[PDB]
Amino acid sequence: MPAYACQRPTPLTHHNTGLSEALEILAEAAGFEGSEGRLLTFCRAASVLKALPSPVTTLSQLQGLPHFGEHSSRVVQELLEHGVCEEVERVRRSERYQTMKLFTQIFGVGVKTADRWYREGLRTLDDLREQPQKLTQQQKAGLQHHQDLSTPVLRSDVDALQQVVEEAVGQALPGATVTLTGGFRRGKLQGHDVDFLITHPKEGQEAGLLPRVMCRLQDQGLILYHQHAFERSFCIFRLPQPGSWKAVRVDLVVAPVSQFPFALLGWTGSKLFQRELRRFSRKEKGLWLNSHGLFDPEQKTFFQAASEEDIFRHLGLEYLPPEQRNA
DNA sequence: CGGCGTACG
DNA sequence: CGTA
DNA sequence: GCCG
Ligand SMILES: Nc1ncnc2c1ncn2[C@H]1C[C@H](O)[C@@H](COP(=O)(O)NP(=O)(O)OP(=O)(O)O)O1
Ligand SMILES: [Cl-]
Ligand SMILES: [Cl-]
Ligand SMILES: [Mg+2]
Ligand SMILES: [Mg+2]
Ligand code: NA
Repeated sequence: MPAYACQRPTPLTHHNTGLSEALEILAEAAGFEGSEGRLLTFCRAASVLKALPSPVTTLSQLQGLPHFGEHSSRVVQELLEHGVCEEVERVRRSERYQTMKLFTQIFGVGVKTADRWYREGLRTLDDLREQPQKLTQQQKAGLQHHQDLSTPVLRSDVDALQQVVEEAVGQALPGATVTLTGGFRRGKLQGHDVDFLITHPKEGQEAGLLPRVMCRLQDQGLILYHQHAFERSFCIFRLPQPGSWKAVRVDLVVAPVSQFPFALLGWTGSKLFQRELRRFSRKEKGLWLNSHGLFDPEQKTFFQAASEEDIFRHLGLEYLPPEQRNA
């Protein structure tokens, strides 16, 4: 088992679901406390189990696995022995965990805002609604739409949204294309949002595109919320439903075609897969990776890529299709 | 011990 | 600060 | 919390 998640296939469904979910509770709780190092270790240990070919049944099967030391091994041991890990269950029922989870789930609220509200004594969404002077416009929209945004987006919803986006994109710039990214491209059947990447085959023609797209979607009455020159848009869309509609989060990103492979790779995720890939690039290969390119800081040159396959090759990694990037 | 991804709105 |  |  290699030490970086980008060195191994990770399928969406696997053989250690309960164990990985427990470790991910501890990771999440570490994040709520600002302990990014412990969050990473617990996330990485969970991802190792996702990559295994069969269930862990005995503690000895953790020997030699990367990111399993005393703490993660004890969590697994308790689950194998008793079906429950007391530390995990204490986190789950804690007022701190439940409230930080509730607040950070709001669009416009991160850990730092949630923690301040927590320290001020706030505990429920209605506590927040009562004191709207303390809310940004973004947070007001996130709170108004919270119930709909808590409902999974279905793969069956995505095709209708993509057609609507393509219509607006085609008027804004004929020839421009829309690619489905994020978790749906990794094979997820549900999501928290829909992520789309937009480009044009003629380098430079995509400049200034996203404002043109957004004002056309707004004119069609489809935009319940957006922040408005820009290249990323974090929107709330009106999605038709039988006899009604529901609010859905949609992310739009524009990239020039020269950067499209890097943007596709970055926006297809998973989040941990990309952090691990960028960590691998820099620490193992001395190259700096982001959603725009891959930089050699010694030659001061950028690596041209025409495909995701090119990028894996330039990093010395076996290619992984999106379905195997579910770290 | 230092390091832990890297951007844009 | 928020967001991907 | 774990790796190197
Ligand atoms: N902090 C981060 N660092 C690096 N890449 C990140 C990132 N956050 C997101 N990405 C990249 C990788 C992510 O896969 C992609 C989309 O971000 P989401 O839409 O927040 N997450 P997904 O679509 O995977 O699942 P779902 O929406 O169902 O929760 O952007
Ligand atoms: Cl930490
Ligand atoms: Cl980036
Ligand atoms: Mg998504
Ligand atoms: Mg998104
Ligand atoms: Na949030």
